[PDB]
Amino acid sequence: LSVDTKFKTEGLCVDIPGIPKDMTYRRLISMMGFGYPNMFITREEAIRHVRAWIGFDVEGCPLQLGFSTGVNLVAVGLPWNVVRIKIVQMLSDTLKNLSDRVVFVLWAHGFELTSMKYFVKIGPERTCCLCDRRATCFSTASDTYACWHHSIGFDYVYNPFMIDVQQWGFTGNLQSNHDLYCQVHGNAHVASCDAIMTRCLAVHECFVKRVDWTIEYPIIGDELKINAACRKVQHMVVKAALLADKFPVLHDIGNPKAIKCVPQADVEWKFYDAQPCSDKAYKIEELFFTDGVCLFWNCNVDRYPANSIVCRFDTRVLSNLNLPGCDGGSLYVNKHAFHTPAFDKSAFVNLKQLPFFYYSDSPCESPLKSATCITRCNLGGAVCRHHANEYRLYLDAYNMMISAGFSLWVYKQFDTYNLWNTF
Ligand SMILES: O=C(NCc1nc(C2CC2)cs1)c1cc(CNCC2CC2)[nH]n1
Ligand SMILES: [Zn+2]
Ligand SMILES: [Zn+2]
Ligand SMILES: [Zn+2]
Repeated sequence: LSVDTKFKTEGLCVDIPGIPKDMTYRRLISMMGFGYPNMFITREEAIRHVRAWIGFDVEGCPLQLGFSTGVNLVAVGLPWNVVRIKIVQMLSDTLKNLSDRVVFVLWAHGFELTSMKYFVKIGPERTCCLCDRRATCFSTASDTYACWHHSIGFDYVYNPFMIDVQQWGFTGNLQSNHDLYCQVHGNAHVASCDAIMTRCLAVHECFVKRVDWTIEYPIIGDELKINAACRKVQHMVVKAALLADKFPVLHDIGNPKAIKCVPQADVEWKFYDAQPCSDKAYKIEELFFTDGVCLFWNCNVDRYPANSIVCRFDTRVLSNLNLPGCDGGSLYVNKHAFHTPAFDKSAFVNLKQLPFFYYSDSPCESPLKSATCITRCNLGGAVCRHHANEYRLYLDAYNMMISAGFSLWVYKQFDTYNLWNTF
């Protein structure tokens, strides 16, 4: 983002009367008092760094500093020299396991930008004094720099980034634009409410209305183990449903790039294309199947049919992979960014929770007691060691997937008792 790019200033002219209409980022940054070519960034760079987004609003009358973490600080009610210490602590704790930077998302009216100099220092890109991550904070006590992990006691935010949502060409104020898409965040006339709304609207614009599944996001947690667990569980559960109930046809509704998850199964496999719905859940009436079984693997519909196998992401889950989203939805970032419509328990009324089970027909070849280890093994009274090992690996994956937020549902007649006679 060129510092010579033009910045529209109408939003700022109520806090800053007489501000020039003709303004560049270069001159704004100067007016604000200030590897790092611009404090501001493009919508594209911002999207690549969605994990760093912290909505931010400042409201005057002595100022109130609201952030999308729900926090409201008053700077005078306490002086700035303590308020900046709290800001560093809050952002470091919020972001250390998410991103290597902060990106302040704004609906800029002026106070938020003029307040920055009181808690931000800028300069050349640097590295942490105690590790190799880029520096995000600075301390004036020790003249040293630190990342989010090592910033305890540090008092200034260092080389923050920011983006003003009002530059994207909106009509009317923040609430009137946010409420067009979202009924979950209110307008309680505290600064944090605006900050939360600002981020929500930004997420809606970049991930609900606009979608880019080509953007990749760095590994920050159990991504790989989780995705592997999901493939393992998917194969297990679908294979067992075909054996227990012997459906003649399976209707695989969802990703157009889907491959048969149980390739050796007898059934007639029919695919139906539906991209991840990022806004509202698909209506099963538009999508549509009563023959056999329907596989909705992360295909969010509003009411699943009774003859389904379903894996559905639970947006309420607290994890580093799952960011708060728009209108109760969540932004699940695991390699790619998937805004997900809000979890709705009623979608599953025709189904039941799927119980844990492990099923294997593999030879017993290389002490576990479990009623859910479904193997010739246990049928004959004593689980062999190989199936004990596999059982404990599968449980681990299964638990990994559930705790990552996924939930599993199945048709009501599913009964693992029917699998024992496949031995
Ligand atoms: O009164 C708001 N904060 C509370 C505040 N305490 C202070 C003093 C330090 C104690 C200053 S301000 C507030 C007002 C809004 C309005 N946002 C939407 C605009 C109206 C279209 N947001 N927060
Ligand atoms: Zn560090
Ligand atoms: Zn919202
Ligand atoms: Zn065995």
